[PDB]
Amino acid sequence: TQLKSKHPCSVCTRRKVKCDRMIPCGNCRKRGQDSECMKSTITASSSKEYLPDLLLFWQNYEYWITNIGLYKTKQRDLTRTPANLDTDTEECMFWMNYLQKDQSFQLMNFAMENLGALYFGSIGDISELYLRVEQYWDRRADKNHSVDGKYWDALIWSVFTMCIYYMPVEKLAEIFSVYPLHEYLGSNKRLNWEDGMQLVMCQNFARCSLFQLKQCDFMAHPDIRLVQAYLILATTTFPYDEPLLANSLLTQCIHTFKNFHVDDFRPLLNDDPVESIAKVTLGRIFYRLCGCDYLQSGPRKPIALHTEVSSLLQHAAYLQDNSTEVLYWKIISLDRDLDQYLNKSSKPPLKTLDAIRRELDIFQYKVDSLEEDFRSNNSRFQKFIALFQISTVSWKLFKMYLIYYDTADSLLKVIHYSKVIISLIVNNFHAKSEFFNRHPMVMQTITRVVSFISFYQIFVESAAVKQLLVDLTELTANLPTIFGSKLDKLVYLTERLSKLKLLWDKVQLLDSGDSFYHPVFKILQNDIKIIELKNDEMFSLIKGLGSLVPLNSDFRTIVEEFQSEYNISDILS
Amino acid sequence: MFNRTTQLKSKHPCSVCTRRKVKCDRMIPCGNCRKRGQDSECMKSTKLITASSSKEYLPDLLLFWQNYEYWITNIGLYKTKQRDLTRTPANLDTDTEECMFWMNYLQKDQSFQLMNFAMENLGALYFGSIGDISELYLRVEQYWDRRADKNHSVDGKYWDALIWSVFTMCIYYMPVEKLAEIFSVYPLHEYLGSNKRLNWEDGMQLVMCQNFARCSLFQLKQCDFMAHPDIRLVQAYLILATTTFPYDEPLLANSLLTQCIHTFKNFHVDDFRPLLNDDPVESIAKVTLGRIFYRLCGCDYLQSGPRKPIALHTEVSSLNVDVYREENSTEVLYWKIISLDRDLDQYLNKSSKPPLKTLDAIRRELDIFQYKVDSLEEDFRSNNSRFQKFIALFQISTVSWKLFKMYLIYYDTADSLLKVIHYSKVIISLIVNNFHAKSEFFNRHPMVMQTITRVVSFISFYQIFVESAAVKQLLVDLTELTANLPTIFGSKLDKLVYLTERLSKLKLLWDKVQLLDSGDSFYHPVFKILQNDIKIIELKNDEMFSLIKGLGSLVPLNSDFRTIVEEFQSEYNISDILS
Amino acid sequence: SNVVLVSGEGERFTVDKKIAERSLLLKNYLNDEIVMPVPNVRSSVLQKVIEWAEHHRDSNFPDEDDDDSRKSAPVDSWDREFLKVDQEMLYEIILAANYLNIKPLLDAGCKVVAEMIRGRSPEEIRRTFNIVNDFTPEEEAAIRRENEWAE
Amino acid sequence: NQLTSISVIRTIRSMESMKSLRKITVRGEKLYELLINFHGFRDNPGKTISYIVKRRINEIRLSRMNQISRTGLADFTRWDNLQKLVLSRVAYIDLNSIVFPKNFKSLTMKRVSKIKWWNIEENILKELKVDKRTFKSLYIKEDDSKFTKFFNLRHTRIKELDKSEINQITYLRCQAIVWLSFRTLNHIKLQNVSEVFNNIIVPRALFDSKRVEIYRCEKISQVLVI
Ligand SMILES: [Zn+2]
Ligand SMILES: [Zn+2]
Ligand SMILES: [Zn+2]
Repeated sequence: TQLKSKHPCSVCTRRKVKCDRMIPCGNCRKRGQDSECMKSTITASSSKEYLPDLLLFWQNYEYWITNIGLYKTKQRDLTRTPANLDTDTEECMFWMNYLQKDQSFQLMNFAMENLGALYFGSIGDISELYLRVEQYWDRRADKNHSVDGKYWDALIWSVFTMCIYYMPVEKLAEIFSVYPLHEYLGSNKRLNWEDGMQLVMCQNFARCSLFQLKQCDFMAHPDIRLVQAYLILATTTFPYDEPLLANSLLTQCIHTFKNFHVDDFRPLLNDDPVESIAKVTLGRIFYRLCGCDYLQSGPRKPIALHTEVSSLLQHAAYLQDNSTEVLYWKIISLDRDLDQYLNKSSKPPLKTLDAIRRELDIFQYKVDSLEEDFRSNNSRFQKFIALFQISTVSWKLFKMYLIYYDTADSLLKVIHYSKVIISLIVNNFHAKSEFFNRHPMVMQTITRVVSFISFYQIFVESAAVKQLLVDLTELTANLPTIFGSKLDKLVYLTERLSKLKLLWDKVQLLDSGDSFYHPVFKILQNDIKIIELKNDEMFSLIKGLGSLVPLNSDFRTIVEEFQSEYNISDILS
Repeated sequence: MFNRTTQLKSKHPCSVCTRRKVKCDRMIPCGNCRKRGQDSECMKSTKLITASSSKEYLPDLLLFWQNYEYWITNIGLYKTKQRDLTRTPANLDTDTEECMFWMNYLQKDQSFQLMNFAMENLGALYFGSIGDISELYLRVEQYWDRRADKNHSVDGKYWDALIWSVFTMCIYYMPVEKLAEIFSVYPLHEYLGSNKRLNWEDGMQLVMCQNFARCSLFQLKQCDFMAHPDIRLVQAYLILATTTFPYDEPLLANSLLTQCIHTFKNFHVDDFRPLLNDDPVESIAKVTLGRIFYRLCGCDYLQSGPRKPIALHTEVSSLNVDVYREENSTEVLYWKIISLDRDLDQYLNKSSKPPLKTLDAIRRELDIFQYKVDSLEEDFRSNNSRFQKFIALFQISTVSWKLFKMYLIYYDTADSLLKVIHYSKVIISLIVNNFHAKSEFFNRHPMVMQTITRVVSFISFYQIFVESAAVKQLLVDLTELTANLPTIFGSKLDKLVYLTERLSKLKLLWDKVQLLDSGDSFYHPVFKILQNDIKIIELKNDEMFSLIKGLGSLVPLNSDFRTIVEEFQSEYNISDILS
Repeated sequence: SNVVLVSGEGERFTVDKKIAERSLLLKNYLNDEIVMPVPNVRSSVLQKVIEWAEHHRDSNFPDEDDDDSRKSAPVDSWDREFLKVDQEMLYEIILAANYLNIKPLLDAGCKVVAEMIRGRSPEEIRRTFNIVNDFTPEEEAAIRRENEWAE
Repeated sequence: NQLTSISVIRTIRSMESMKSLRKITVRGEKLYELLINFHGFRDNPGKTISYIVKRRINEIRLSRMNQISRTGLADFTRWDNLQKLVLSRVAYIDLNSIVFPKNFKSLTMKRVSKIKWWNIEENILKELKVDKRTFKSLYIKEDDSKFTKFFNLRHTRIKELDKSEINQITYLRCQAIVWLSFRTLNHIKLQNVSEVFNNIIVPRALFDSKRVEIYRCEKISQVLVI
């Protein structure tokens, strides 16, 4: 025959013999077992073969549903999107009018006293930026702005954007007034600052400073001010504000960074101290940049950089056989080593997973060895984020444990670290901890946790898992409105998953013996399928070419009903 | 630049260095033995050596020349702009009043008279981008209706960026007689307050070209293209690729190429061949995309350098790569011949010589591509067909010239001097043919600028040390052609004449000054000039001090030959070619 | 349809355009009567090249990328007596063919040199032994010490 | 019949230590069936050809045999990283009887007695869907424009399809179906051959630039380039 078989078959596992690899086999050509040869690869199902298969479905689910069309995708249209002759300079001149000098200083000293690790990852001396705040208002009167001064302008307005994202509504209300804005904006004066108005003004300040960069001609004159500004702005939900623009500026940043072609950052014995400090500065800029490279990794991110940094396992397994700045990169690079399996159906085997775990206790103690000052919100900021990330990685690791091999009580581990993460959110409802509920690491981590706990409780209805579902259902409403519609779509998702929780239990799992026919499964298929379809840019390419016009059972009907009710594409704008 | 490096190496290591337990620069007698006046100890070992009548520094001299000519005439002369972020201001608004003057300087009949010239001649270029000029005529009609709309699509904004880039290309190749037959210069005369005997051919044509390109970029401002990846962006950038837009602002071109590579790879499609499960329309989209992409790899290579950190090409024309020879021979012909020179030029930064077998193959496929351009017909009235012939003809001259030069330098085979001479005159006679009517603007292509730059570099450098009067006749014809270069270049054309001058004056400085022998380490002020010229220009290219000034205002810290070196650097500082 | 070989000896050899196809250099030069320099080839040897083209221009050829039709291609008897010429001028013929990239002629001259290099006497090889250095003479002495029991 | 001589066994058990290896080559057809014509059989007590050194190699030469698929399938299930499979003097080959691993570019051959093809002539006629005599009569331009006459290949008729009759769809699809045999190999190089059964079908991109070539066409004509 031709176009033969691949590996030993069900008849071969029946007989444990040599596999002559034919059609049906040379095994199966002997004793006429073609029915046994072909019934390995309709009625109602009666097994638990759906669950390992569905856990392996959960991986490719989570690489798309939790990841891309919900989060890392913005649908757009070239006709629908306007041009930019208007609010070109104009909205920027508004927001450059509306900000004031003391209004700058109070934001600065908020972010100085409360957000130390950020500009530690960006600039260090924030009072050297105070100098630029001082030179700004002189330069506010100026006209013939140099490229350097405009870079400082971009930097300070990016920091001013950052300050809005973490200030509580009360202090911002003490500085500003809703009504001069909502008269200029023409919107409802009735809403607070917290209810998107912090968010909308934050996005405005983002857009203005990027337009300052457009006035810079940074694409004509790249410098590391761009990368520092981008690493400032990446702490917000600006990757969810404009993901495509963020990938563009990320590309410009990696272009600008590698334009100097520097590999190691710890110097020789004989440099300029300015040069040595510069290379070490690029050290922390580099790890914060590759962190964003990991966090913005998607099919609309075609250019990768954290592949260039080697794995932490291949270095640490030898010696096992500032500190928190590199530790952030340790945890995120360890996640990088973890989660290439998101789109890879091959199993992580039970050693490097255990290597990650048995290093991860040392990482846990390194988090334990860190301090938090109750006086320094810079210090609670410094400790709490690492304390979040360690259990984030720990949860994802034990989720891999229960999915790929059913490691014993990894469900209990999931529940345990879920308790820890919930109590970390609980601690954020205090004074000098509110804006800890604002950084998007919770917006991803909690989304993955609630999605997997939803996924478990649709099928294996554990009342502890259901109690965790109720706790996260409360925790849904316990979130700031700084996240916007990605919040709300999660609310939709926490809807729709739970609504899938309706449909699975009420209808018996049909099959043909192994092809487990259920309309729930086909819904979850088309969830991924439509998202990946709108993730293709080829339709936009055919649109870009112009004259090439863009062209185009119960198991069926229940899908037809629930999807016409629950559009999976309710998750865009 | 120094070593002994004479003819007729021996095979076994010499006896004197095995006595002295050292290495063996295995010369006659050695540069490790005549270094110490130990001459007949190693001379009269075996057989008999003759008088070392060479300019025996010459091999290492030409090696250092290849590294130099790598740094100067691709990187330093073109791919680097001397910039200060404090003296030169930024652009606050500065542009709408700037661009819209040029926008209104073009009218509709004025536009279509350019488009006709494009249809005449430029069909070798814009065909790979889009092909049909009639759809492009339709887009021009769409914009002259959309000239004063309000709800502009981002789509139509890309079409406008496309067609104004096309117009920029039309500026870049029109003979200025017909340009004055379409336009009147005096709006510029009173728009700048410049001089008055100032028709466009005195450089104002190029200024007009640059400002038209900047107008297309001004449309890209309102595109918000960094939020909108379009393939038409890449198309218009390939329209720019025909021009001296890289030589306008190569730093700008770097980021523009960067976003286009991001744009292309954002499609995540690799083969361009269709499949059985495809839309035919989407299949034709892929086939067009192939033409776009292999053209895109072209100036990707031609802008590659230390200011281009992000590689694209992952395929090999000869002999882990991705995508090659799954592609029809229509314009990857133009890619293949460039990728051949990619295989060449990787031995410029690189210390190691190329293995000879690779060059051997390259010669064979070079003569193969001689015949595929011979498979072109003779379209009589299709001038664009003859220009299309001229492009591949010039490139197959070009890579050949670069090929035999490497034989002469790294290996020094038979007539490889004379081969390079012959190819040089082939290039010259191509420009002679271009000096005919209906052929002059063919010389406005960037590749002839780069190729003539390399030729007049290496021939002048060789002419300094070797006064072969055939090569001097070549050099006189080179300078004669250099003055006869068209006026479309200007600034780089003047930097060319500066480097020509600097070589012709260093020609004097070698020939009057004695070569300080020290056994093997030959010393001369010409050496010590050129040894440090690369250091100057790499220190320029070391932009670490820009990073220092970008990490705040932290102010950083970091012989008889010196006489002649500083006198020549006084009379000719190398930094006269940056601006 | 006639182009002119101009040697370093100035001797204008007006041949047909069809003849120029043997020099890939000159055939590709045909896109640019027509003359061209030859810096090295003396005009009698160039005339020998022209006469080789006069024979073989009517004739068949290998593909120049071959194995059998490169290595095991037997020579022409025309080429044999055509090139039973001076020793040093044979090198000049070969240099001519390598210059003009006349590759089958290059092979035809080359294989005669091959037939010269094999098929030479073992006695003269024993004689012409270290006509380049190639050894240390201690090694020369040791090799002679090895085989002297025969000779 | 799986049996070996002791010297070869000693070679294979010592084979692993290379780490600089290329170009494994075998001649004995019996031995060929045992050692690299993997035939599904992933196990023998000795005679294990050492997956690491399976991986290391670059190219494979097969000198003189009768049929490479004396079995139903001349497989190369392993030998992931080959580039240049070369056949010297086997008598009959089916092109289809080979599994052709992941990504190799050159496949040259010579001196054979019988050649099948990958029977692509049939597979073309599913798509444009015409008669074989129309395909041989209506659908032949036999192009010899100027580059075809670079070489002679004058034993052979050098054919090409018509650019007029096909509307450039079911042409690119036709050409991709030609490609689907090849799995992106490029160099083909037909020397001295004997008895092609089918026609000769070559994709345009691979015959232009002459990555395929023919040296001694004797028993063979009628090549179409599509
Ligand atoms: Zn079986
Ligand atoms: Zn020595
Ligand atoms: Zn010596």
